[PDB]
Amino acid sequence: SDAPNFVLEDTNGKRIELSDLKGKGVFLNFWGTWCEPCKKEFPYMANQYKHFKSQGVEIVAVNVGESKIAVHNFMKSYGVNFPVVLDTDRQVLDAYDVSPLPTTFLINPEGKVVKVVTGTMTESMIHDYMNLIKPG
Repeated sequence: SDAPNFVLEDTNGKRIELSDLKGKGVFLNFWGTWCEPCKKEFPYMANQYKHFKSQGVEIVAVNVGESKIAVHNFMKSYGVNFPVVLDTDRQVLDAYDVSPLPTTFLINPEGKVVKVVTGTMTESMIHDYMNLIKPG
């Protein structure tokens, strides 16, 4: 299944579009600063990102609607080193049909959804999920 495309701005103002990432695996996260699991999981994605970014896996952590400042504070507190976008009007969330939070979509290099993950992820899981969608 094709991942609905979207265009959003990351927390530095940069226009990011899903289809611009064709060729890379995309670890697509929907999250909010009130999710306990993301407090645990963002450090793990950060640490796996050190390894996977040069393998051609990208993270896109879609924050569901919160203020630039609430997001910035969460990113500093949990050592985030990956791209975060702002779903300001929560329209990408509805395009993805998401509930609960977090939910992660594993999108392969050809732009298709290979796995939808809800519920808890260990760092070992995150590792595997990223190997599942890496180009090489």
